[PDB]
Amino acid sequence: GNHWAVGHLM
Repeated sequence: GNHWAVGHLM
């Protein structure tokens, strides 16, 4: 449910 940038970016 969370985003992607949260791990793919920051």
